[PDB]
This record gives sequence, C-alpha cells and structure tokens, in this order.
Amino acid sequence: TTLLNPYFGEFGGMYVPQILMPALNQLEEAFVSAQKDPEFQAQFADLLKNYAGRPTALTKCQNITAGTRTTLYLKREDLLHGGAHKTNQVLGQALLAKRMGKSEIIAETGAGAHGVASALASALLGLKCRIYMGAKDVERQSPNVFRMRLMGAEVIPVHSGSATLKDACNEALRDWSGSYETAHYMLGTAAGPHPYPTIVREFQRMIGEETKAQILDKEGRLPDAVIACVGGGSNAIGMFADFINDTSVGLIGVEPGGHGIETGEHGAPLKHGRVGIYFGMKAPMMQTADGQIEESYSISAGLDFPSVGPQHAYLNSIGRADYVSITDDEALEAFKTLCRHEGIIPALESSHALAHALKMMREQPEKEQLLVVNLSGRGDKDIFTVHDILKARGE
Amino acid sequence: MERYENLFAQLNDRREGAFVPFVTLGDPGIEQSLKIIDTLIDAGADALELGVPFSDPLADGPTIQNANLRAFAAGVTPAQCFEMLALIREKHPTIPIGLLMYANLVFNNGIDAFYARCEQVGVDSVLVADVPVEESAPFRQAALRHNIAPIFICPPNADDDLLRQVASYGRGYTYLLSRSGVTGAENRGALPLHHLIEKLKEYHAAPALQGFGISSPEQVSAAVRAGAAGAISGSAIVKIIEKNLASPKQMLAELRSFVSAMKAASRA
Ligand SMILES: O=P(O)(O)OCCNS(=O)(=O)c1ccc(OC(F)(F)F)cc1
Ligand SMILES: C=C(/N=C/c1c(COP(=O)(O)O)cnc(C)c1O)C(=O)O
Ligand SMILES: [Cl-]
Ligand SMILES: [Cl-]
Ligand SMILES: [Cl-]
Ligand SMILES: [Cl-]
Ligand SMILES: [Cl-]
Ligand SMILES: [Cs+]
Ligand SMILES: [Cs+]
Repeated sequence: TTLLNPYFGEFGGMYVPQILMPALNQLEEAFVSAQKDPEFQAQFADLLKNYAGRPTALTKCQNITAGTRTTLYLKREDLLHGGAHKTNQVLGQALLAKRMGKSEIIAETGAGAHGVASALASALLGLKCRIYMGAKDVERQSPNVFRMRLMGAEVIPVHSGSATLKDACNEALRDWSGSYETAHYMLGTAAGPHPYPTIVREFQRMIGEETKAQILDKEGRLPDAVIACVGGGSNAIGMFADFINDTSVGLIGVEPGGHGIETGEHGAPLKHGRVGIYFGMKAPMMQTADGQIEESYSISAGLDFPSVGPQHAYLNSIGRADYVSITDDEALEAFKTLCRHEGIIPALESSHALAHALKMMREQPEKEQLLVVNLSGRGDKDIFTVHDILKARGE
Repeated sequence: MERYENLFAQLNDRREGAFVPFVTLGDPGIEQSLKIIDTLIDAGADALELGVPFSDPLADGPTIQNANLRAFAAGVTPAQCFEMLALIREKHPTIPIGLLMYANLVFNNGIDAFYARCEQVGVDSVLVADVPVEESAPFRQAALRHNIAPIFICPPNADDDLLRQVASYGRGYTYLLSRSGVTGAENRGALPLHHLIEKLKEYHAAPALQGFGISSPEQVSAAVRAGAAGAISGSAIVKIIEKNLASPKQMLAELRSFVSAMKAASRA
C-alpha cells in the first residue's frame, strides 16, 4: 500500500526488488509529512532564495527572433547556483534525507549537473555523497567531474554497458539496494519508482509557477507554449506542472534525436519506443523486439537515456502535452546561435529545447506566438566538447 | 507447481534439505550450458533456478552480470532459452525448474502469453526479481492460471503484513533473502532468520529456500538447521564457470565436486 497514487494512467509503479520497498515507503511518508510541515517548507524556501538564488530571471530574446512574429522568453535556470535546474529538487531531497536520519547520499549523473547539485547540497547540509557516472560522460562532461571532486564528493566511473547515464542509474540502484538504511538515493530526474516522479515534480514546480507570474507581469497573458527538453523529465515537468490546467497553453517536450531517429541512435522512447518495465517504472522504453533494454545515444549526456518519466508518457497519451525530437546537429546550431546572438552559453540539453523553438519560429515566421523555453542549464560543462566538434568542422 | 510439492515431500521423508543451484541459461554457450546443467543434476541438485539473459539485471552483482554478458556474447535470446528448457525437461521429467526473470521479459509480449509458454515447456515456477508483491497481481494470476508457482521474496526487513501476503500468494517455495544488496558470493548474510522462518510456517507458506551469498557447505547446513527447507547458490556456481572458460572439462569436474559437497551439507 501507498499514501499516494503511484501511477499516471498506466505508467509508473514501483518495480523494484522487494528489499527496496520499505525505503520507498519511508521516502513517500517523509515527503507527505514534509509537504504539511511549515518548518520544512520555510527551510526549503530559505535555501532556494538565499542559497540558490531564486527567483531566476525570465529573459526576452530579441536578436534571435528578429523578422518574425515570435516573442521568445528564456526561463534562466542556467543562473541557479550550480548552473542547472537540478539544484532545486536536490535541496528538497537533501532535506528529506536529513528528515529520515540518513547520513549518506547516492546519486547518478549524466551531464554531471545533478552530480554537482548533489555534491554541493551534501557539502552544505552534512551528507557523505557518492556519485555514479558513466565513463564516457566522465570524459565529455569533465568540468563537472572536477567540480564534484573539489567539493569532496566521491565520483565513481561506470564502465559497464554504454558507460553513460543508464549504466550509472543501474549502479546507483544496485548500491542503494544494499545501503538504504544509511544512504538516501537522490535520484536526479522525474523517473524511477514511485515516489520519485511525484517528489521531483513537486520540488521543481516553482519553475513554471515563476514563469507564469513573470509572463503575466511582462505580457499580461499566458504563453502560447512552454518548451523544454526531456531526458528523464524533471526540468520539463517542473516547467509544465503549473500550466497543466491552463488548457490554452501548449506543453512541448523535446527528446534527443541523436544522429537521427532513423539511425536508432537517439534517446526518444516516448515517441519512438514501446512501453516496458525497467528502472523501477512502467514507461516508454527503447527496447529490442524481444524486450531487452537498448542503449540510447545523444550528443548531450543529460538526455542520453533510453526511457522517460511516467507522467510525460501519460500527458502524451491523453494529448495534453506534445513531444518532438531534435537532432545533435540541430542542437549544436541552437547552441551557437544563443552564444553568438544573445550572449548566453546554454547546456547542450537545453539547446534541444531552444532548437525546437527556433524551428517553430522559422517554419511559420508570420505566426504570432509567445513562447517560453526552459533554459535548464549553462554550457560550461560542454564548451570543450563543443569546441572540439566545431574545430573539426572549421567554425 | 506440483513438482515442488513432490520434492519437498520426498525431502521431508528423508529429513533432507534441498540444494538448488542457479545458473544463467546459455552461459557460456548453449551447448556448454546444457552440459553444465546436466552435471548440476547428476551431482545432486534437487531443483534448478535458471536465469534468462537480460540486458539490465538490477538485482545481480558483477558475477552474474558477467554470466548474462557471456550468454549475450554467444547470441542467446529468450526464444533460445525456451528451446533449452524443452530439452532439459525432456531429459529430466521430475526435477523442479524455476526461472529467474526480470519484468520486461515477462511483460514484453504479454504476461499471459509468457506464462503460457512456461507451461508448454514444463517450467514449474517463475520469480520476477523486480516485481514486489505490491505490483504482483497480473503476474501471480497469470502464473496460477498456467499451473506455474509464483515465487515471492521474503526479505529480512519483512513486516507481518508482508509475511502474510507472501504466505497466501506464493506457491512452490518461499524465497528467504539472506541479506540486503544484490547477488554475490562475496557478501555473506548477517542476521539470523529464525523468526521469519517460523512465522512463514505459522502462515502455511510454501517451504522456504534461503538465497543470496550462499557459497559454502556450512551455509547450506546452517540454513537447514535454522529451519529452512533448503538453500540456493548462484554466484559461487557461476564463479566456477567463469574460472574455467578455457577448460570445459575441468569446469564440469569442479562444478560436480562443488555441487555434491553442497548437496551433502543438506543431508541430516
Ligand atoms: O548465490 P548468489 O548470492 O549469487 O544468489 C543468486 C541467486 N539467484 S536467484 O535466481 O535465486 C535470484 C533470486 C532473487 C533475485 O532478486 C530478487 F531477490 F530481488 F528477487 C535475484 C536472483
Ligand atoms: C542527466 C543529468 N541532467 C540532465 C539535464 C537535463 C535533462 O534531465 P531532465 O529531463 O530530468 O530535466 C536537462 N538540462 C540539463 C541542464 C541537464 O543537466 C545529470 O546531470 O545527471
Ligand atoms: Cl506544500
Ligand atoms: Cl571522497
Ligand atoms: Cl496566484
Ligand atoms: Cl563467445
Ligand atoms: Cl501457500
Ligand atoms: Cs520578434
Ligand atoms: Cs530520454
């Protein structure tokens, strides 16, 4: 039994080994209690404001929409302490870990942004933090490895499988199943077994709440659409949540197309996979015909994962949210465009969301539309990888 | 499920515990795996626990991770595993055969159709490692409809509600977990499980087999002495396969010696 509904329609659930069910039930109870506790809420609010810097700016583009009828705002989670939206819900989960008497943190990381957020919160709040990260990601997101280690966290390279985020996720869960009495698994996305998709949304929902208030103040109305990239689903559900009941507002999630959907080297299970059961959840999976979980691919380590959070699968199924894909090359062009014409260096993850917004504008340049892109992080972790790629072209 | 009932009745008559090895089907290849399994049986295995290779076995430590990988390197698929199961059953009409599954392989082409195929090849039980009792309803219902014992886990952190559910829902045998964590011979269970064994018997649960970390004959004896009906050993068996990949002949000789010793430890 649970206190809260573990499913979003058919998607979700708690598909973990029996050994882990008390830890999940304990986490759910702590969350429900904390959500009713004014002292917990005040501490969380204090950290978000005075430590992380909320509220974050909402920036109006102007150069990159010139000559079109698109007005584009960027929700600046790249300005949050740590450099990505990952910090918001880490602060809440870290407080939950302390509320449950845990002294240690396990985290997975792909882009290293959730790893950095986990390390900084653990340094602040007195937790011993170990982070699993695929060995490929250790190389292509190396600045975040240096940041994690300088804050005292243990970074554990994972060479198994594809040596990327899925493989880190596997090792984190395996560790947790043998250490849960002392360690809290600080899952970094809105996926995994209940209660994580629920907790992560509720601890990220200030993104969309602030965006709504800011757009209304600046434009006097709701946006036509809010656009976010989708790895496991945390920054997108954080932007979407407060708009779900505003039925005129489009909710657009952008999965990674990698080298192209037709190559099979992508990370877009929601639109090109099949429902399956893995990583604690019933959700769309990249999988073989006989039900082996595939390996994903994206230029962006933070989107390189062969599944997606169950609430996105549900919002898609009922038609409330629409999901699309953006290739490596499209993401790269949006990265360059933002650097060169707005002076903002975006995370390659966030660049997928920006690329789709720029496609919406370019495809129909006389369509009047008010758009918000969730700029989920800054691209300091990507500058060496991107520079190498562009140098190999010439640009 | 009746093959377990017959086995435990016979073992009770002989005041004997069961010794149940685990291996991954198709590790290190289809032919050598079938020979491995014949040797396990000839050396005294009372039942088998058989893994179908899965891409992401999250209840397994490195030893059985690598067994899965070797089977995949040999091209082994679930369809070939069912071919193998038919051959095993054709050779061995009475030994109970239990599968170690992960949920996506059962769910992939229909839960009911999966258990139907299990019944057609003569499997006796299915354990789905990443399905807790809370998610078990369509799996256990499909199992029972096809005369397959659904195997439930009784963890060391089990409360009374869980003991009653697994006692009511389960068939064949109850899986008594030695410890938290994942499979592996290197981590040996810590806390005694007498309380749980006795409560399971009070609630008329299927007979308990202890597993996770059982790598020595003394541990098998200790499980039986503590009241369990027997013990399961996987990583210790798979380690013998891993160590002898280049000598299949020496591999079977050491598997036979180990299984016979582990079985001897179950005899009163
Ligand atoms: O001797 P070891 O430590 O290798 O133990 C391996 C035994 N293999 S098994 O098929 O019984 C087995 C049983 C349960 C498992 O996960 C679960 F408990 F969550 F269900 C995994 C493998
Ligand atoms: C995978 C990670 N983060 C992913 C990520 C994502 C994709 O994850 P969500 O779908 O959970 O937002 C988006 N934007 C940024 C800046 C990110 O770092 C990680 O840092 O572990
Ligand atoms: Cl609240
Ligand atoms: Cl350290
Ligand atoms: Cl309001
Ligand atoms: Cl081979
Ligand atoms: Cl029973
Ligand atoms: Cs404009
Ligand atoms: Cs994804």
